Amino acid sequence: SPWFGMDIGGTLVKLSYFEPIDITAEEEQEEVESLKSIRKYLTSNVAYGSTGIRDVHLELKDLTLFGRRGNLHFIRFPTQDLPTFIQMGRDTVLCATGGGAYKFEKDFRTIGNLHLHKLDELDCLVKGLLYIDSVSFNGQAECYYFANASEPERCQKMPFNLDDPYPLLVVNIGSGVSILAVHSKDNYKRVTGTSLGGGTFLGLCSLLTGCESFEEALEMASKGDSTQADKLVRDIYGGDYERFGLPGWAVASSFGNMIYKEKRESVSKEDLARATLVTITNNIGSVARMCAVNEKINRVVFVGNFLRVNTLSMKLLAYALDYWSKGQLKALFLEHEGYFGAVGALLGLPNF
Amino acid sequence: SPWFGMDIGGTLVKLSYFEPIDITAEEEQEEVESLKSIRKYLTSNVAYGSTGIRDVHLELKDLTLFGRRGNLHFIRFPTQDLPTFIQMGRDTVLCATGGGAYKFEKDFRTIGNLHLHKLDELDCLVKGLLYIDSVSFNGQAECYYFANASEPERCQKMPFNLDDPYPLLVVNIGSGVSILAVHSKDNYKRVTGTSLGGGTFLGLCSLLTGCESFEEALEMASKGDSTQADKLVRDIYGGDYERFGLPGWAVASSFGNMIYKEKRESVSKEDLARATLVTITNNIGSVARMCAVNEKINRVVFVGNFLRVNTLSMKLLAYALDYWSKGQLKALFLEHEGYFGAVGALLGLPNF
Ligand SMILES: Nc1ncnc2c1ncn2[C@@H]1O[C@H](COP(=O)(O)OP(=O)(O)NP(=O)(O)O)[C@@H](O)[C@H]1O
Ligand SMILES: Nc1ncnc2c1ncn2[C@@H]1O[C@H](COP(=O)(O)OP(=O)(O)NP(=O)(O)O)[C@@H](O)[C@H]1O
Ligand SMILES: O=C(Cc1ccc(C2CC2)cc1)N1CCN(c2ccc(Cl)nn2)CC1
Ligand SMILES: O=C(Cc1ccc(C2CC2)cc1)N1CCN(c2ccc(Cl)nn2)CC1
Ligand SMILES: [Mg+2]
Ligand SMILES: [Mg+2]
Repeated sequence: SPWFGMDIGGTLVKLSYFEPIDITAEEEQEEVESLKSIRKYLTSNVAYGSTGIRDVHLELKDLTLFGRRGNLHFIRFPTQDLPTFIQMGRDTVLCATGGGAYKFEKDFRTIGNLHLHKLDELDCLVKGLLYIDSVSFNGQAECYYFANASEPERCQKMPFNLDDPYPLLVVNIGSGVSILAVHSKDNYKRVTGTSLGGGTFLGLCSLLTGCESFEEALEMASKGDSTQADKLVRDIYGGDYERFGLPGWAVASSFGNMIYKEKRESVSKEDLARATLVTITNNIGSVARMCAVNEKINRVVFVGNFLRVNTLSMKLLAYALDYWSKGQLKALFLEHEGYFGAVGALLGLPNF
Repeated sequence: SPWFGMDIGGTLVKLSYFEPIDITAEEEQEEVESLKSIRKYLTSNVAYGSTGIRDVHLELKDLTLFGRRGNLHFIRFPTQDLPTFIQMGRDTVLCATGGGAYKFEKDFRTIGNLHLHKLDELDCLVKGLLYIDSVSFNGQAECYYFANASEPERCQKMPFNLDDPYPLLVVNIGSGVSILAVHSKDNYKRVTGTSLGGGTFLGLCSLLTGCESFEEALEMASKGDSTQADKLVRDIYGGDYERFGLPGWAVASSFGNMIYKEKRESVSKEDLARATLVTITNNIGSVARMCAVNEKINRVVFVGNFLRVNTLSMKLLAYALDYWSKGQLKALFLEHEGYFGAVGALLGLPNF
């Protein structure tokens, strides 16, 4: 049986697959052809069907897992296409997490003799995150931050050490947002969540601009000016609000300039995509900051796929967390950010 | 000189006017005709021009202020129309607060010999709130809550006593949101704010539905079903998320169902207005709850004009605060909610 871990989210399915590379001569003979076919299918293709993608750059090579050497692969596809995944599977012990492990439990059992083991979405996140950081990203740091995020001429990606990783505030930006406080390897809690997450960005963007993909939404946002839609402190005060240390450039009301018909008529779709991204990102950062202060944690790590190929939101989070916390909180990021649940599910395999 | 207090916000101008009713015989003779004309204009009309409105139901009658008996009147108009207000004024000591006291300072001084005194937007809010509650709403309570907000068959407006009003968390929902912690009559701080406020509701609603007024937006929202646009916990899990006590009906991703083209094509403008209102209101409630927990305050009062003629958002806030705090926080509301800054400005008059 192949070694998979699967995180079925509200939007994306994430799959971690361990490919053994220490296959001896006798082991190759005893391989059933269907097992050889899936290993060849998975390792010889980087696109699967029309919507599956292997993130080749994330591969962990020559990892020792469960006493065997192999490569750890990272694969994703839309949850909407899980039926075709299951159908392909019908013509193994599956550790699965995420809400879809429950929602589609009966669907997975249409695969004969398949054993589905459901694991909690946030236990898997914690164990997966701690594992990937512990084994490193092929010798490089898994964790990074943006040094000197206040000054754009100096702001640059730099590695960050998590060898004593506690305590830690984990902000999981998926369809929505879950916020976790991790005090030890076995002591963590979901502090709260917010429903203004990646699905809000993509859903509002699609309604406002007609964009057809996450990447197109980000491409529109990179070209826009959010201040065409947003009402700033200086639009209300004429400048800074000195008394409470609010700079004139801070957003006082997101989309607040859209109450005027003449401004709605001159705003571009790119401006609206950027205002949607800025609105969602700032709100996540603000909620993360309040939770950090309440939990007495100064290390805030952001994960989930809202931030994949999304440097605008990462830099916005880095700069805002540092600015609004007066330098007391650090925004941290991880290279394998969308995949920790799928990895943690895979790690549950010896328990079955 | 007439006794005004004025709060010039990003969206609305709020004006409090004290009409003396103990005008003696000699005092009437010494009245300059222009002063008589403005008192008659203000008291004989409830609509001023095309956009000014006197909120007659809020009037405080037979109030003793600055040693005189009179009626306190509450008037509002869009900040966009302040030029016509100033122009009417050109063809007095003005205590003014809000951002527009700074932004339009030079405009007010086009009125000959007028003395403009700027006062801080949040000092005025605190002093105005404490004053109105102290004098009562013509003998009725100024403060109210929704009793038994968990059960709709029982949920009803009930008076609430603020005679020892400290400590208090004040949530000012205007264009944006300011959150204040009030520890004493002279000890208060702005804890934080959020830019997802009333202007976001109105701006997004206008973009999404084409509505032309705040009231039309609320009317559309009353007819919609936000779950057509929002992705719920049960859409992701198939039911409750038991492990972390998340009910199936909770919103996991606001507008998160709008990532699917077929759902964007079947959603109604009413559904989108309701999803906008629900999204903004829940986020305000969530931010208010985190601040309350951090400040160790269990009384949360919501003010600002986002909640005027907006019972949907008030009940949503009442129910959500009680549910998510497991009954530890009470949502409180005030009858004069949009006007406390304007009242507090008026109260600054003896200092000049
Ligand atoms: N190719 C993509 N397709 C869709 N969304 C994408 C894509 N790439 C990035 N995203 C973003 O990533 C978000 C989903 O992130 P993800 O961490 O996979 O959440 P999820 O697990 O599917 N949902 P959840 O059930 O709340 O945990 C989307 O809302 C988008 O903002
Ligand atoms: N007639 C109205 N016109 C416009 N907005 C209205 C109206 N009635 C209610 N509102 C709502 O009330 C909000 C403005 O509330 P208000 O408390 O007056 O803020 P403000 O003081 O003008 N802005 P701010 O500078 O942030 O304090 C708007 O964003 C709407 O959501
Ligand atoms: O966590 C969430 C939302 C959510 C996010 C992600 C997921 C992922 C796991 C699938 C689920 C749910 N919420 C709890 C707190 N909320 C409020 C609302 C009002 C008040 Cl006053 N307070 N809190 C908002 C809802
Ligand atoms: O108060 C505000 C917004 C605001 C609201 C109302 C007004 C009224 C007075 C005119 C002004 C400003 N903000 C401070 C905290 N913000 C963040 C952002 C990111 C992070 Cl990480 N943290 N905090 C958001 C902005
Ligand atoms: Mg997820
Ligand atoms: Mg205001």
